[PDB]
Amino acid sequence: VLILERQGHDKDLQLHQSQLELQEVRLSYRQLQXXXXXXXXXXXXXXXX
Amino acid sequence: ILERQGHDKDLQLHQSQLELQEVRLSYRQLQXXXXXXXXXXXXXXXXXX
Repeated sequence: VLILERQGHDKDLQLHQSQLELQEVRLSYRQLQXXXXXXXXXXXXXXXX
Repeated sequence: ILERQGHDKDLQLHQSQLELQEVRLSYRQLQXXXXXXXXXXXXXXXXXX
């Protein structure tokens, strides 16, 4: 169980790294969606024109 | 109880890995969509003109 607990803490570090990668990738896509929203604003202006 | 803690955290790890693969493929779709959005933004500026 000592070996299992040490592997469990290592896998908890894996949970930390995986959730950090997921949240950072989600923030990058939110910024890309913001860029897409800017593009949509441009498209809206184009539609008005 | 600690072995059950390790197993439940492993359950969270496998659920997160399934989400990593499926949502990663959708993220590659979003990458392509972001590229398309950038090109479409350029085309939207040209179309607004």
